[PDB]
Amino acid sequence: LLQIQPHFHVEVIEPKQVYLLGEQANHALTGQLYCQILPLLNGQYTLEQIVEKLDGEVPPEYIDYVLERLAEKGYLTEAAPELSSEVAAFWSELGIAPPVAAEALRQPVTLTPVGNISEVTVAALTTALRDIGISVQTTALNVVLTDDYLQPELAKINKQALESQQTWLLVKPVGSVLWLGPVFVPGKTGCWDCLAHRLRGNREVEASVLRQKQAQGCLPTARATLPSTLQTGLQFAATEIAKWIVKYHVNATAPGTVFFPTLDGKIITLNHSILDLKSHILIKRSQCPTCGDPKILQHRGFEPLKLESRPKQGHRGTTPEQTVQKYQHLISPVTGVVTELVRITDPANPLVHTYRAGHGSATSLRGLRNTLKHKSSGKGKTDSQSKASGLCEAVERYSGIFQGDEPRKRATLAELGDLAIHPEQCLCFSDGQYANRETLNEQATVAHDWIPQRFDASQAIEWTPVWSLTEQTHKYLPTALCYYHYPLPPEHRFARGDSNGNAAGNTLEEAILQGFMELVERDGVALWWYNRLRRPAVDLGSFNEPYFVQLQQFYRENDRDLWVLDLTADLGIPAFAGVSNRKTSERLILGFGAHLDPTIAILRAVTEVNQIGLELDKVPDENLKSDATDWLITEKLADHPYLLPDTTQPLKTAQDYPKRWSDDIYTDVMTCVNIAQQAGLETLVIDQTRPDIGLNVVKVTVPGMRHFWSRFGEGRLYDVPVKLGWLDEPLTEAQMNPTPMPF
Amino acid sequence: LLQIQPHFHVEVIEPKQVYLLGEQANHALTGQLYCQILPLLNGQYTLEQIVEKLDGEVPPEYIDYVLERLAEKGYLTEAAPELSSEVAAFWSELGIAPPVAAEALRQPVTLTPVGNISEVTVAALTTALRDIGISVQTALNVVLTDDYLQPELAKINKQALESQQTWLLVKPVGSVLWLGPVFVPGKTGCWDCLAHRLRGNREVEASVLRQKQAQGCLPTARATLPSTLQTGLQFAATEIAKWIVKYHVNATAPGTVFFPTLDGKIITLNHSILDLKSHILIKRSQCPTCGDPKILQHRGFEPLKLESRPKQGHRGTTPEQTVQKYQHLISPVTGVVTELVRITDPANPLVHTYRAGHSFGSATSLRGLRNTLKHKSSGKGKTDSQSKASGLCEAVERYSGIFQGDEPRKRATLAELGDLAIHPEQCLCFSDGQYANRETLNEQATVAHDWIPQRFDASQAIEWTPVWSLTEQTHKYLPTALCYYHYPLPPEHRFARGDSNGNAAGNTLEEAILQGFMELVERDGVALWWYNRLRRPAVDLGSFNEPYFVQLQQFYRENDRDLWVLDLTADLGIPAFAGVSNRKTGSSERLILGFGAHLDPTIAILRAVTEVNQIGLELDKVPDENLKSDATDWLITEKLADHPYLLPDTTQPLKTAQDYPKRWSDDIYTDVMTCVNIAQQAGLETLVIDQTRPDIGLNVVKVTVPGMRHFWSRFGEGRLYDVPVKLGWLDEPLTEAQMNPTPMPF
Amino acid sequence: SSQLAELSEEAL
Amino acid sequence: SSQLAELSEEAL
Ligand SMILES: Nc1ncnc2c1ncn2[C@@H]1O[C@H](COP(=O)(O)O)[C@@H](O)[C@H]1O
Ligand SMILES: Nc1ncnc2c1ncn2[C@@H]1O[C@H](COP(=O)(O)O)[C@@H](O)[C@H]1O
Ligand SMILES: [Ca+2]
Ligand SMILES: [Ca+2]
Ligand SMILES: [Ca+2]
Ligand SMILES: [Ca+2]
Ligand SMILES: [Zn+2]
Ligand SMILES: [Zn+2]
Repeated sequence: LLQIQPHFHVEVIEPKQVYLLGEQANHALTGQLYCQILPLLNGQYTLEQIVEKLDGEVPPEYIDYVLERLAEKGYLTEAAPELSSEVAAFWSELGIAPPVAAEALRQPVTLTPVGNISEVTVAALTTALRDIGISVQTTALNVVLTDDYLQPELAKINKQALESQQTWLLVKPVGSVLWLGPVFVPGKTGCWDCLAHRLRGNREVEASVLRQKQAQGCLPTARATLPSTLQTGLQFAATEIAKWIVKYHVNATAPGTVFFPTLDGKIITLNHSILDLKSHILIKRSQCPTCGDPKILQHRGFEPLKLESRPKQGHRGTTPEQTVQKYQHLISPVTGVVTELVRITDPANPLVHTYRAGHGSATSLRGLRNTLKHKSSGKGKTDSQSKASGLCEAVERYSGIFQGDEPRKRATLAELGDLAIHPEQCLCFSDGQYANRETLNEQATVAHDWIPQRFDASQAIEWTPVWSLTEQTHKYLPTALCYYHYPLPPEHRFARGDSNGNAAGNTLEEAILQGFMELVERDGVALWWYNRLRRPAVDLGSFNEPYFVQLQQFYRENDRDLWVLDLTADLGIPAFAGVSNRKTSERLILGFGAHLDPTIAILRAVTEVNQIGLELDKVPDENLKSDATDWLITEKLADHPYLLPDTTQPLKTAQDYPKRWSDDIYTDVMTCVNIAQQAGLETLVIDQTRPDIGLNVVKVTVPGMRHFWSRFGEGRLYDVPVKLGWLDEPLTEAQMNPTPMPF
Repeated sequence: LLQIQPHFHVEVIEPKQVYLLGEQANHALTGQLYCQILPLLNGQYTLEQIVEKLDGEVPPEYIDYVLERLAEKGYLTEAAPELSSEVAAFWSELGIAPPVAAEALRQPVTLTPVGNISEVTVAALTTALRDIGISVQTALNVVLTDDYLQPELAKINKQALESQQTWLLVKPVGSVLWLGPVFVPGKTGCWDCLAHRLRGNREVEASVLRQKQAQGCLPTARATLPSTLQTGLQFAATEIAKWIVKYHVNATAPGTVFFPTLDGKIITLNHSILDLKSHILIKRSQCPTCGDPKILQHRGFEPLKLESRPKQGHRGTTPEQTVQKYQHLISPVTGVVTELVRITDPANPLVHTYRAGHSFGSATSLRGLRNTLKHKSSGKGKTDSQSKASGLCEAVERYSGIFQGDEPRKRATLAELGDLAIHPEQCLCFSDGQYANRETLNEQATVAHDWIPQRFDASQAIEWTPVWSLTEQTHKYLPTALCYYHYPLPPEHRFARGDSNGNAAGNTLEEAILQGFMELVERDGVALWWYNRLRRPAVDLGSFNEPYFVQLQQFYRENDRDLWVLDLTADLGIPAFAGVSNRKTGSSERLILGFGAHLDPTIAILRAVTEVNQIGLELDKVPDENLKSDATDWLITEKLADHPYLLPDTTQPLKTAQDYPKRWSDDIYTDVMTCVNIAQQAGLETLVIDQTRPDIGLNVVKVTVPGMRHFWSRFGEGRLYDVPVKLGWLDEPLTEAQMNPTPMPF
Repeated sequence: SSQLAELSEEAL
Repeated sequence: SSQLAELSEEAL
């Protein structure tokens, strides 16, 4: 039996047109013969029965040419008597012949309940499937129903499925948010552990409560269920099960040729409370310990660091808008690493662009409220550059969190000898600080200035291999520094990982450059702030960029002033600090930039000032809950002369900063490493890049360079200001700035 | 009796802390007394019972202070026995106490099918609703249809407005579920306010429906798995329950609960590809059924009233602020803009381009239908945000100008009106010889823009629309056919088709009138240049304090292209330019043109070269056979050797930044009044018709300065001949015969 | 042949 | 009292 595709309403307009009307597409047939034939391509009639309806009206040769012409064009298929007109219409709209869909639906399916899923609920799905021609067996697809995607049984199931080469589906039809998908195809899509890795990091409250509870497998919250939401989710499931059953059957007949989407490597969340559907992507983790090989990172840490030439087009290899498109898939509260990415830019203001990214273990409510506050901020001259900044800083953080597969080996400092680097070279805490450790921390405003316990060199700790660009060989730092949140014994907490010298980039050498510049940025500020030096302001008109002059004008209309000091030190790399107060609480803000190109450095500073200041500024002062609040409410520019420019010195200009960058990022990195080599500094890098993430992330460490946190150990903090003549004689530890750098 | 919010899962960290874990929210409680008490607040106990279990452990007076404090902050509830634990959880997670939620669901509901909806199907929804505790028979009437344009829905809508009945609309059949809106007579749009928009976005179905008249709606909801049907019906049941309830709880603890419903919203769930979009319904002020259709009529005959608008770059507000304010107009269902897409390779920061899907008119033939649908809008710009605003606002400009039938009109013959009326030939400027060979010319015409209408018959009383004359500060009259798109004229008197010439949108009327005036200046300047084939001087782009020009030049050079800018500034003296680009390599040169005019020559050149960008790059990757743009024959066949008036005049010097004097100001309004005086001493009247639509908000006008010229092949006596002579460009005027035989392709 | 030749099909 | 003073509730 023959028919035009069922999903089309056939409309014949007598002269020479016949319109094929679908719900999602429309077509048009022109030619008088179509008007005669198509009223009889409804599914009732055989090719043969047609003729008596029009023998002597049309010869059969003309008819065969029409059918063969309609057939190879994609409008003609044969009826399937097993399916209703409405069921057939559904599969034809997805481009699947009714007879094909019919033989595809014979394929049975298995259901497996897990968690606290009722036996009745399972029957309801069997029922929903039964009504659409799908039978259940007591296979090609194993559907798993759960009330939480971290139910520990799912591990065993996932393992068996991997060994069994079984395709399975996960669903959660209970609770206010239906979870639907993914379809796990072992060897093509990620495993459940690939998904679970992300879900554990994205549920910090539930994770800590487990830590607080165990210190004395998961926690189910899917209690909010209507009869309608449950049914909505089962039926929704049954429809996507059917779509996967068909897809599979056709790809055995002829791989490809089916281009409608299924939940393979995809998770759908439908929120019933607020009403929103979101599609999440599941990346197969190449270093997954279950479906993958988790030894990638351990190898790579010990392999030489291969760097090559990278062309350039503001000092990055590719646009920011590109970067976001290709790493957008990481923005997801389920499968993702960044929760959300939000503009706080008032679109009435084209100058100010700030994004807020979304974001951690804790063993107490106090420690827990500190987590969740942590969130990355996007800063830039352009909304697009700001958007990339916000997104990448979030991934910069995650990629550095210690997962347990990082490159290390256990040994004492003595065994390694010359290749190992004592952590006190990186931290630079003073013997005084270490001695009064317990008191100094109790009496500390913010926890950035946490003084760790002294390193004990008798102990065999885990050391990470790090690549020395200067010496072109592998050195070693304690793993506790090279990664965030590395767990150390309570008797020997000698370090916490810090964000200093950490950076991302579209390429490895892109990141190292920024990572190095992040180090220069901090070292400079430390010398200015803790010695309390007087520095010259920068003439922002001398620079060709007009953004500076327009931005200053903006701040003026908004009850503020703005100036930029020079912090460039013995390395001679353009460093700057932007400063701004309210001329009507003064609320002083600081921002810091460092780069070979001073115009970028000024820019880095000023944009960072906008990020911090103005967003806090619209809020009234008594309500503020930020970390650096006390400094914004109480402190005054009169009590900090080192913040305003030394009128005695001449204003800096564009001509006072020579150019040392090039057309290649790699070359600039080779320049930066030699600038540090003359200062007697070694440059070290660790590749923190996660394969499942893709975006390059490194930690650059140049031991001896100063952090702007209160670390008053002997070194460049006393010596460099003398070396350059900013001071006639070195300051003392007692003399250093007792007010910590508040940002 | 007593329990803690059922949706919360309780976990006690025994010394001090108690966590309340939820599906969407997590709360934490501190206090040794909470750890002692909360275990007993699971619905297993009454306040009378609690005290005895911890009698001698926690005072009775102390419990109340705790239970009081749990009430003020709403963590504490009393159990509703008419509800199950799972249901109570659903509403308590929405901030709704169980006993209140039970009272809400008592409000009854009626179901009414319409169209082909099965009586079986209705019963399925009834069963779904009862399962969640909603009785059926008021507070809500629910309507189940297969098509939102079923004629029967017209009559249901008018009773609801008379009865002030709040009702809901649903379409569960088909491969795309429609759900909503909830019409609230007086607070939201009516069905007709919605139906007006649906009729526009269904171009092929609307053009098929009339075409049948060569000899209500069409049902196209045939694809339905019994699961998608049940998926949609069950999903409806939830939203019905959420509406019933919120109406009850927003009066009984007003404030408190704030979650979205379907009032004025339509939800589309595409079962096939799996995509859920929300669509805002706007209440039309001019709606014939629930509003006043005499709004535009009254406004059109009232004096145009302008005011000062300082500038922030010659608009009053930023593009992103403009885009924000009008995003909701982007909906294939409820909106005017079907889609808005960035077609630009983000590898290139300089080139931006947007494609705004436009609904436009209706056709009565398969040949005419495909001319529509080809009708799309496009966004051009130096930046992304401005390229976006451009695409959006061009689409809305187009819609606004379409003749809805509520436009300010009146019947009269040209004689009854006097010198207040304006003969259409003043605007159209078709030559005597063109009218004479209409039929022949129109048939053997390469393009649809070249269409020569029948002569206007002054003896026929036509519809005239009032227009405001800025020069003369009074009303005049153009025939309505000129003022709006797709005005229906009798077959024996089709003297005009409404064109796009002078149409402009903007955040304010003065902003819009200004841009519209500049559209006329450019089409005029192009016309003079193109048809007289005048050799024009190029512009030295470097003399302007703008790097984007030289940056763009270099970019084109790397991509097998050159780029230059001809000056077309004519007798009005307003800077106007023509961007010209061509390919160096290939069988095709692919000449492309971009035009622009503005008081600020920088902006004027921007407008031109970004028009060259939007057309340019998108055709080049596309090979010759694949090309099916209107200017297709032009891009393959035509070489720069055939049109030497495209490349600049080596004889004249390069125009620089110093050559275009400043006549703009700090006020948009001043710039409008400046332009109208420029037209004045060129002996021209400036007319404005405000096409702005209340439902749209964005201002749209059509500026008309009769006698000014256009892109299109129209060779009447006027500025096309004389202005080149008045400027010294020609020593004597050309004849109609020596005009450019090749039409303006773009 | 005329009846057969004019048969055109296209999408909208 | 101290048992009544330390009573605290918050969202995270
Ligand atoms: N366009 C971009 N491409 C790649 N990484 C970026 C980009 N913009 C910023 N980042 C990274 O985002 C983080 C924050 O940047 P910034 O806010 O400029 O310090 C740093 O690790 C940068 O390297
Ligand atoms: N930022 C904006 N605000 C309001 N209208 C705009 C804006 N940008 C462009 N338009 C309008 O969009 C239409 C097309 O712009 P264009 O492509 O620049 O000719 C014109 O009616 C403009 O007035
Ligand atoms: Ca950083
Ligand atoms: Ca920074
Ligand atoms: Ca326009
Ligand atoms: Ca244009
Ligand atoms: Zn895995
Ligand atoms: Zn209405």
